[PDB]
Amino acid sequence: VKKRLAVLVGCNYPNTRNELHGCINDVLAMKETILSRFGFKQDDIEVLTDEPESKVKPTGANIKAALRRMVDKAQAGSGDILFFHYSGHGTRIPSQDEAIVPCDFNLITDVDFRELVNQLPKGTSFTMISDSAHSGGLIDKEKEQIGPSSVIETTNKTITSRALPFKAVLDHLSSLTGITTSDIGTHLLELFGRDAGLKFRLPAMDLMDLLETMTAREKHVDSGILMSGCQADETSADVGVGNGKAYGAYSNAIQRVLNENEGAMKNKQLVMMARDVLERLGFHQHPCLYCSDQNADATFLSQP
Repeated sequence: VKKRLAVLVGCNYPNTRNELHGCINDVLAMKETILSRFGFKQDDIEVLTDEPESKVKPTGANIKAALRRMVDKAQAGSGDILFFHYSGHGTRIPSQDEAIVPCDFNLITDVDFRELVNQLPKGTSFTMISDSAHSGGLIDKEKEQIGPSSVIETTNKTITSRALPFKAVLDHLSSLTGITTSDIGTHLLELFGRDAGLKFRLPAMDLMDLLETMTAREKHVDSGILMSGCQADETSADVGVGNGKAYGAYSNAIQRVLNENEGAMKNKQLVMMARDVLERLGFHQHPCLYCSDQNADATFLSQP
């Protein structure tokens, strides 16, 4: 008895200055895919989207809580399959760290995702697809399998960047605290307390030891699989078709690859084919893959 668990997050930030249009559609499309093709069950899928009528908003605390509940349920030797999809804004913190932007701006950074996957026992898998800017590297120190160190007219589509500049994020938070410091950690700790990211709540000395501790475990267990929408220094495109059916370019490329290839695919094959789709379609972003050598050759979501 193997578990198939999913957390699907989409942030459109609707009726705000940072609105996106395709992120919730990405969640709904991927939900239908894992239900039909990959054998996931409805009650094993948590959906967090920020449409105004939503019951559970994708705040930083709600996302981290849903991910923590999943990773704690994986059992050693079980082969449990855990899946996390994110569509929304991404940002980069200078001197670099990558982050996703929950709807309340309680940033979740690459060290938070490293701490999360370090809870997993050997034999289980955590597959993360992050259709967001600066998403390459979102699992700190996870080995790059496809990316700049290991591997056509521009699209005519209407596109919107899924990046929020760091200055925009810092200004939004400073508006809430009234503090004039440029240290984003100070704002996040004041606003979110223990729900703030690891980088911002721990003292400098304690963060160093935790980094060494997390580095130590990676030599024994490596269960994390990151499929990013773009490189660390890139953005990911939100696509407007022209009829009201927006989508993330990368999430849609994944759908196209899956539609053309019903058989089981290795993780590296899915990413390589998604890159080819986006390149052919004139998008500039380059999806990347971070995982162990063994998981690069493993089947995506352990499809039969």
